[PDB]
Amino acid sequence: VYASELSVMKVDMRHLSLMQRRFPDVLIQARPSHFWKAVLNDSPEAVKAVMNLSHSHNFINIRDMMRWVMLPSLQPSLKLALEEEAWAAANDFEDLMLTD
Amino acid sequence: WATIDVEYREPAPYVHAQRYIRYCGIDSRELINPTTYGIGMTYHCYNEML
Amino acid sequence: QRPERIKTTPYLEGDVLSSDSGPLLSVFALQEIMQKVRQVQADYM
Amino acid sequence: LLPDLIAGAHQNADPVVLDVSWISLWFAFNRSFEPTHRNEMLEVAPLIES
Amino acid sequence: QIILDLKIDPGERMDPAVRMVAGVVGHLLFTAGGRFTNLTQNMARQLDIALNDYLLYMYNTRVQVNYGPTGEPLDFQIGRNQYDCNVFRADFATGTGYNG
Amino acid sequence: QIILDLKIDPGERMDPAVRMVAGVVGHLLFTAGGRFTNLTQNMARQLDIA
Amino acid sequence: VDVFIGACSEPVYRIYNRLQGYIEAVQLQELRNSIGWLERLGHRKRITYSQEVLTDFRRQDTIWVLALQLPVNPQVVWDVPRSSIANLIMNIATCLPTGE
Repeated sequence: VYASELSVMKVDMRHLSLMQRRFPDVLIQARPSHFWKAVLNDSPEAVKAVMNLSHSHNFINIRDMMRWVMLPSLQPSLKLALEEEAWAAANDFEDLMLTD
Repeated sequence: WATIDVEYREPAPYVHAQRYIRYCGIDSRELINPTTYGIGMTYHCYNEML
Repeated sequence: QRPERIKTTPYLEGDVLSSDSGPLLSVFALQEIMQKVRQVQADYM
Repeated sequence: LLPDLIAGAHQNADPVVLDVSWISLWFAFNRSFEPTHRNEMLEVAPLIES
Repeated sequence: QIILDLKIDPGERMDPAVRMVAGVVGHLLFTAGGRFTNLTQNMARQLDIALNDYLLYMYNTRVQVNYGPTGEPLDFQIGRNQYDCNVFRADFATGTGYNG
Repeated sequence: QIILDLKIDPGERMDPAVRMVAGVVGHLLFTAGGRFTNLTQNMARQLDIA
Repeated sequence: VDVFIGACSEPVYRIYNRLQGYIEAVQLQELRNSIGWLERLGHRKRITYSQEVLTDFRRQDTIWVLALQLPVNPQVVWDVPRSSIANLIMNIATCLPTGE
């Protein structure tokens, strides 16, 4: 369960890290910590508690976050495969009913 | 001192930790009887201390 | 009267622990088959 | 029956599986089943089958 | 037509020696291959593990044990005459180690 | 026709002084080879260790 | 099974097709792999795992759903930045026994 949740968070952040380049007019004042905090807010409490067991006295920043994000290991599960497919299906934001 | 503490024997369920710990050269593949175990065993450091 | 049951030495003499038969065992086997499926479908969705 | 079980193939006569405990094996090793009377329905079975 | 398996009850509390004795008893009580079988492959595996545990538990003076390279149960030689215990591991094709 | 062996109750524990005294005494009480024996080989091994 | 032709929107149909593929993969490989790894783990750590759910007489007419797979990739757990102390705490909390 722990590995599956970690993989889901990694996939979400991988896909969210390109929106500023995709849409400079919306995210002109955005920083990586913004979507880091968003993904943290959309995550279960227990996984965050497990990471905070160590992150409460070892300082990390967004460089560590990105390096962990682009590491290739993932734990396959039903929810991970469906989340990846859902991200693949939202490649065009006309499917999200957003346009300029 | 002059003993083998770490050993690799067969593949483990978790592939990232294949080591076996052998304190004083004892193998842990057998269930022991505390009343009669260790009656004739020894190792290098204890013998040298004696 | 069956020669298979004639005993000449006390080696094969023992106490009677219990008894059992066919009409009991058929019902017992059916019950043991059905109870397993009932419990399995009760434990999981 | 047995090659189908080893190969994990489909069986039209799938065996029934029953679960027992450890001490029941010891209890069964120390018993013997000795028939005393024949079944009451032995003489009338073939008519039923027909 | 009827084959056996192992029932598991976590609420049961029994002496450890019962399983070790049943490991010996099951080998003499059941047929496990060649032409037919009285039991499933999982129960054969459990009985082999129980026999392995029974043979290696020496409450009297110890004897020489020479393990093999493979990690399977009963992969060792035992005693001063070096009896090979590999023959008591189940193999449903030949029926070795059981009544057949 | 009758031979001896050693036993320990599961509630009992081993005593060093008793072991040494028994190891000394057993070699004088018992016959363990030649023409006949009074005891099993395991008992002789244990007395030798003691 | 029954196969027919119907109507569905494309983003929903992609998710449905991925889920069907995952179910078929579970039917083919994943259940067997999980059971085998579980029995190897129990063999090493002296745990007897149950297999009662797969042995009732309706088993040949059953489609199994398994939301989580085994074994777990340890690199997924050990890729979290500076997580040695958290992993040690979790190991202590999950595996350490009590005694006298």
